Amino acid sequence: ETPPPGYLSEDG
Amino acid sequence: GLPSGWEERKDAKGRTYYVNHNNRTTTWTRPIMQL
Repeated sequence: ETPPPGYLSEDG
Repeated sequence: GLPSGWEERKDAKGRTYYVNHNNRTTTWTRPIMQL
């Protein structure tokens, strides 16, 4: 598993 | 099951993650805030 993207950056 | 207060992104790199604005976190873990 390569980890999570940084926090609160959400392209919707 | 998504808890309102985080945004979620299910990325095709084989990992979905939830970002909590309430704690400032980016995590694989299922949010307990949800209950």
